[PDB]
Parts: sequence; C-alpha cells; structure tokens
Amino acid sequence: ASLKSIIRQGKQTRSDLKQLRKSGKVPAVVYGYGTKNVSVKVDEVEFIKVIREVGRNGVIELGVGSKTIKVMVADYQFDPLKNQITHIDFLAI
Amino acid sequence: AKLQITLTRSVIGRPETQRKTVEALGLKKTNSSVVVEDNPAIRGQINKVKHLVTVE
Amino acid sequence: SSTKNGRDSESKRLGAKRADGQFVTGGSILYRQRGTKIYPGENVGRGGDDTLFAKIDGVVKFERKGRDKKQVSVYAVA
Amino acid sequence: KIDKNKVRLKRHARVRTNLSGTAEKPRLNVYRSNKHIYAQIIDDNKGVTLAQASSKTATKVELATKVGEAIAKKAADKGIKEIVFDRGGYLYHGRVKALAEAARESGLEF
Amino acid sequence: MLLPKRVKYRRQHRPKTTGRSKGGNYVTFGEFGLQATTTSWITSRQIESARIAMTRYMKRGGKVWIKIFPHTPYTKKPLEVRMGAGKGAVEGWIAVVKPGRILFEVAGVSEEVAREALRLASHKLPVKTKFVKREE
RNA sequence: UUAUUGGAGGUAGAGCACUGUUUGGACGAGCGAAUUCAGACAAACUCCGAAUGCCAAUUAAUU
RNA sequence: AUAUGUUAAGUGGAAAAGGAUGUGGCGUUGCCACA
RNA sequence: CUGGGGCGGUCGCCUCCUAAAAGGUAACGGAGGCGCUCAAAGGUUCCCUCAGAAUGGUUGGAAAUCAUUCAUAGAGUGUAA
RNA sequence: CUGGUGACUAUAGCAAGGAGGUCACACCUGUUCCCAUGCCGAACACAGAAGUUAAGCUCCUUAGCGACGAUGGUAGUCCAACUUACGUUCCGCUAGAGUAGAACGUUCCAG
Repeated sequence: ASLKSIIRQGKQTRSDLKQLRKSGKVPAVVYGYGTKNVSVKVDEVEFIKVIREVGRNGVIELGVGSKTIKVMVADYQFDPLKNQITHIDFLAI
Repeated sequence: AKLQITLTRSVIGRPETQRKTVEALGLKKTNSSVVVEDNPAIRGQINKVKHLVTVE
Repeated sequence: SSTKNGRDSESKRLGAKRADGQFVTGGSILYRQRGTKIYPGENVGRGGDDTLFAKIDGVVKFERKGRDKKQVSVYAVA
Repeated sequence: KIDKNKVRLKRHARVRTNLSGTAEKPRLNVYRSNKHIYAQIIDDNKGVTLAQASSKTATKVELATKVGEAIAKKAADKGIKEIVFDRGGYLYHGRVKALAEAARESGLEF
Repeated sequence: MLLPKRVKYRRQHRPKTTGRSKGGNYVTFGEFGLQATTTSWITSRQIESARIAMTRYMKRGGKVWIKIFPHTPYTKKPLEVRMGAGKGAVEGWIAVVKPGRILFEVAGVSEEVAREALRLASHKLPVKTKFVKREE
C-alpha cells in the first residue's frame, strides 16, 4: 500500500515521458519542507488502490530518497479521453 | 583539425537558407570532405544541416 | 448584387527606424507612431507628428519608464 | 479634511519636469511652512546638496528675506553664477517672493 | 431555437475546426454526462431535436443541462449564382465541438435509465459520443 | 552563414480584468446579463504571452 | 534470407453513420457455479 | 475594370480588420468617414479634476439644479475609426 | 529615529488593532495690511493668544483584498522522417499551486 517510488536524474526527454506513461508509471514531484522539489516516479495501479483506502484528503507514507515522508496529494492532472492521470503533486507536511 | 565533415545528401530540393550553410563550411561537390577545428561557431553550423552532412 | 466595401487607405510605414546600440547622427529619426507609445528620453526630442528624433550623436538605447511604459535615450560615445 | 502638504507635492511634480536640469542648474529649492521657511541648493544629475541655510519676526517675512542674503553668500563662497528658481509648488508671492528678490540683488542672477 | 438576440457583426470568418477543446471537459452541473470523440459543427436545429428526444424518455424525472451554444453564424449564397459579387447571407448558427467537450448533462435519474436517454440523444448528433460520469 | 549579447513588434496558445455574447443557482436592487457563487464564446475582445522571423554590435570562427 | 507474433478476407490490391458470441493482447470484478 | 459580354455597381483621399507579434502584401473580401469648421476651438503664464451608484431636500426614482460618500477613468477631447 | 530633497516593475500600495507631542511638521485665533472667491478669509495669503494630539503625519503588529512568484507536467512550435496525423529533437506559454512580501534608500539639516 505504501508508495514504493524511484528517482529519475537529469532532464527526461519528451520521448521517455511518453514511454513512462505506457509502461504503467506516473511522474510526480514532492515540494514540501526541505525536500527541494525532488522529482519522483510512481506506479499507476498502486496509486488508485491506496487512495481508495485512506481517501482524497489523507496522508501517505511515501518512500522517497530511501526514507519515509508523510505527504498528501495536492492536485493532479487528468486526461478525460483515456480515463487516467498524468501527473501528481505531493505537498509534504 | 579534429572534425571531418563529408556531404552525403544533395542540396537539390532544399531551402536556400540551408544552401548557404553548406557553402559556409566548404562543401562544394557531393561526397566532399573538409577538416576544421571544433568550436561553438562551427558546431552550430553542422547542427543546422545535420540531415545533410555526417561528422566523424 | 453590388457591394459597398472595397476601399482602404495607403499604408503609413511606422515603427522603429534604428536598432538598439546603433550609432546615429544629430537629426536621425528613431520612431514613427500615432500617439505616444515610446516617450522621449534624454537627448531625444519630440516632433509635431509625435516623431522621435535624436538631437546629438551617440548610441541609442531603449529603457523603461515606470510600469507599463518605456522610453528611448541617446548617450555620447566614450 | 484637506491636507495642504500632501496636495502640495502633487504640484511640485508638475513643475519639476520643465526646470530641473533641462532648463538650468543648480536648482534652488524652497520649502515653506507655517512656522519657518527653508532653502537649499541641489544638483540634479549628481544628486547632492551644495549649500543649506534657513530661517530656523513678522510671522517669517523679514526672516524669509534673511534667507535670501544668507544663501547668496553661501552661493558666492564656492562660486556659482547662473541659477534656476524652483517655486516648490507655492505661488510666487509674499514670503517666497521676498526670498528671491533678496538673493537676486546680492550678485546672484537668475 | 437557440440563437443570440444580437451580434456585433452578422458575417464572420469560419472557426478553425482543428485541434482540441479548451474547456468543458468535465461534468460539473449534473451527474451523468456525454462526451465527444469527433470534431464537427452542431447546428442549433440539431440541439432541439436531441433535447426533445432526451427529455421525453424522462417524463418528469430530472433536469437536463445544455453545455454548448450556437454563437457563430454561417452564410450561404442564393441558388444559381456565379462566384464573387460579395458575400452571402446568414442561414443559421453553429458551435464548435472538439474531442473532449461535454455536450449534454443529465441529473435526477438512475444509472440504468441515464444510458438509454443519452443514447437516443447521440443518434441525433453527427459526432461520436461516450457515456461518462463525475470524476472522483 | 553560425556562436554570444541587446532591443523593437502582440500571431499561436490561453484567459474573462475591458466591450459584446451566454447556461444553471443564491439573493429584493430589476429576482442567473446593475450586485453574488460556479461554467462557457469571439478576425475587428485582451490583466497575459511563445516558437520563428527582423534590425543591430563593428563582439568571434568558417567562407 | 534469419528470428518472433498477427490476419482467412484474396484483406492487401476502393467508401461512412450504424450492427455483431470473428479472432488476439493487457486489465477490472462477484458466484467459486453456470448446466 | 468585370469569374464571357450587355444591365447594376465602382474609379481620388482617410481609419480599423483580413495581414501569418518588424515593414510591406491581393479579391465585385468584411465595416465607417472626407471635398470642411475655429478670431479663440491658436500662443503663453497661473489655478482646478471626472461619468455613474447611494441617505435625505422644495420630491419629476434621493441623477432637471443643491449637499455628503465611494469612484485608475466606466466621463471628456469641434467631426469617422 | 526628527525633518528637507532625489533615484528605484505596489517584495514601496489598500485595509484594520495599538503608542505617540506644544522645540519640528500640523490642528487652530483674527482680516489691519500684501493678494484672493464668475457667491463663501472654507481653499489661495498676511497676521498670530491659548488649547488638542481627536484627526493628518510618524512608528510598532497582523497575510482580509491587491502586487511578486520558481520546480514539475501540459498546450503551442523551428528543423527533420512517416505522411495528412502520427514518431523524433530544440525552444517552452497562460492558468494553477509551494513560497516572497507590512520596502530599499544616495546627499545635505536640527537633537
């Protein structure tokens, strides 16, 4: 249930983002307190499952940088044509 | 003295803007080669005609 | 089935006549306009047609006059 | 109520365009009040003050004239001949008019 | 018959018709909506035809919300005329629908009867539709 | 012709702060278009705004 | 020619709204029976 | 001149859009104006600040005048933009 | 800090709760005089007792409204292949959101 996340370095090209949205992953950014806008990656099907448990306004025990941080979902972009998300924001508390 | 540019594709059917870039590199005929030293000015030129020349 | 449109006036070439950082003479025109899009800075006059001309020699530079306004000046060389 | 000082600065900007530096320099500034009258000589481009002398009887009319001779001598020590007069927003009559006529006679042409 | 009461200019340039929709991509008023997956022009006459066929299936159940409106007018020259000699004359009022814009919205009914109502309204329009709901 | 720097100019896109158009609520001002909360439209709407192109420097290589 | 899948229409080697247990690939989910 | 000619329309000048953020750019493409006025409606030095909405007042809505308060111009600028 | 006078995209403004004082800026008394209202010494400008810091001014505190705003993703797009709607690469908005933010300040005066 906990968001097992990995990191991506450098500047990701436009092709690799399209290849990321097809393998089943979703990009995200954690811009809380001291995280310094660390860009992070996350699975798609494991995100819809956890938010159903805790809720839209619940905290998440996200693992970024090989450490636990308590974050919530601030806002996300949604493509209505293909009924799936494209981006997540994480505001750490 | 470290970069060699040769001309593979022809300049027929190309915009006149791209024909002046090949003339500014010293490539008159097809399959012609030149030797130039790399620098910001010469690197941006072959980046404009990348689809017409190849660099070794 | 005739019409009533079709008439227009001759184009009046307006806009900038000198670039930024260019050397100008003491009577060159810097800008044609209708109204005041650019205000006259130092060493730059204003004609009876809202034309902007330079009074002295030197380089021409476009600046900003407060918020949502701008001006153009002329400074002597060296 | 109406503030006389805050509406005075609005009129100072309308006159500060035509004379400051563009017409002549240095600029003689006048600052009046209900108790004392002040004066100082300023440079436009450099942004520095050269001389300073002020009043601080007859509710500051003869003392307004007194500043005219005091500034004129302070304007003759360092040495300046051509000057431009800045009204400061007030009408050129009375106290401020006496301050100008005093400096004009003391070898300080406007 | 939807048409503005007044416009500034009777004759306007035709819209672009290419690209993607700006807004109206989600359901805000009602519960069950109707998306679009193809671009075309929706005449005002095609709106009243789909609105009557939709609200009739729901005798007095709920409310319907029309989310588009025919702002742009189109012209057409008379019959048997050569080219030129001016422009035509206003003949109707159209809208611009691009893939993603909700066309109609229905609330106050059940999920099983909302599909049948929005199905009869989709056969009156010249575009392809998709039954959507409110987002989580 | 490229590299670097500077500037003039409101198209694409977007937006509703202006003019015009427009859907459903709240609320006495006549009670969605004189105020209020949401959602939309524009060659002759604009609080905003690219990519390119253009004028320059007498700034560096290649020709 | 080599490796690995798809397609039965002669598709390739002419056309849309709409209709359908044609056949693959990845998922969702309730009964663990439908006959 | 002319989406063949005749008939109808149009012919010079000014402003905006079409025009693709320099300038320029067509069609019997989409909208308006001009063939003058001013003796102060020119020059100069001083001094002022709007249209609207709202509580009353001789009461026509509290905006035919008169007062207070809000008011980045929603007014004005001889005449189109 | 008390004033005078400049230069700087409201990170300078609006809006509120508090502390201020007769040396300095003001509030205030009067029309003899210099000058003044298409009527009014209210504002312009002379002459100046006492009294109040109530208001302007100056200062502290607060993020209610305005103004400044990255990172990421999206839209659009130069060039280049397929080709007419999809790949690749470069540049890169608007909106929105985490934050800035209750100013800086050169030179001359009186404590």
